[PDB]
Amino acid sequence: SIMKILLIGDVGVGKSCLLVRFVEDKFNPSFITTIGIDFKIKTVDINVKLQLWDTAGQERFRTITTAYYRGAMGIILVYDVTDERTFTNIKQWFKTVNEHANDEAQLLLVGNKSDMETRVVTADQGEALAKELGIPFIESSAKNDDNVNEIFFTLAKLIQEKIDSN
Amino acid sequence: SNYNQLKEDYNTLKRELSDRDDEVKRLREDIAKENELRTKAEEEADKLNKEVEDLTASLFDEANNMVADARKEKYAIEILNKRLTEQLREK
Amino acid sequence: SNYNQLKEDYNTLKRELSDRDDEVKRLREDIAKENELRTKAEEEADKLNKEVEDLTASLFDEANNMVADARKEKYAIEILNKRLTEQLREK
Ligand SMILES: Nc1nc2c(ncn2[C@@H]2O[C@H](COP(=O)(O)OP(=O)(O)O)[C@@H](O)[C@H]2O)c(=O)[nH]1
Repeated sequence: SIMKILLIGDVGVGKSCLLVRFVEDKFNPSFITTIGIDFKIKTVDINVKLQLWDTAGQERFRTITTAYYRGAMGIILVYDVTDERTFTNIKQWFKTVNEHANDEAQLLLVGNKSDMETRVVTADQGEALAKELGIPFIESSAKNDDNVNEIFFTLAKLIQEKIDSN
Repeated sequence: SNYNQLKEDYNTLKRELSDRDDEVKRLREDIAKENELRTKAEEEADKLNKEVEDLTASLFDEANNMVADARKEKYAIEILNKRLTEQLREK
Repeated sequence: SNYNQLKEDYNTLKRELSDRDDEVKRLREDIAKENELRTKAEEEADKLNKEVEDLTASLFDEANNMVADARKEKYAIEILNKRLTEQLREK
């Protein structure tokens, strides 16, 4: 009973480190540095099998990486709170999303590295971005395991809720 | 030259015209063929574009799984090293 | 009368021709236009399989590279493993 999820944002944000932590498999490898993609499958109980893309977003496989946008049932738009320009680079991602994103697929914001505290963004400054865009908000630590399993659990709910509207 | 220049030019023109009218009936069918190629190529374009995630997923599945199995089998023998580095140790 | 009839039959076909020269010229644009589009649909499908061939070599070279490492170190341990069981028998 599958669902397709994908992550989105700059290098250095902490998207490897989030996926690594969400899916607790140490035996799995990391290509994200060598080739520039990774792809994982975590089954979760809601009452459903996830499938998750991650990307260094470089040019070399841009044609394929794009193919993930088209079939992706949820996108996670991710930013660093220790980094200010990552917090601003978000809308150029958002239009980038909906030009490619299949309209009815659902999105979510993410404010990461709450952990590390030379934090530029507040939580309310984060919903200041989230508000306009019509999309749910969460912030997490990838290091300390804060709200990580929620990020994914909340997103998948919204999607199961969406299926049965029609 | 003058009436034969005529009678003859008209005859030349007559065959220039039938050449030209044919090449028109022929370019029209050349286009419809070239159309069929175009549409079919844009179908391929599209088809692949869709099929690709799934295709690529399948490579990753296998790639990860290959390394997982290899990694577990190593690990399992560190566990063996451990257990007998310590079967000796206390003893 | 016939000389005149000829004169203007010439004139008629003269344009009947001129018309085809136009309808050819345009039809040759229209195909080059159609072939433009079909060139693009081939152009990208190549681009794509180029990337997919590129991934498939790379990912798979990379996995085997990592699988070598696993095995490499697994064997190194297996060596120490024997060395230790050979001391378990002495005891
Ligand atoms: N302090 C802190 N560092 C993090 C956190 N998440 C990731 N990082 C670090 O940020 C750096 C880049 O993260 P990475 O996951 O590679 O980012 P990606 O390129 O978007 O996947 C690495 O050095 C991570 O260890 C976090 O929650 N707190």
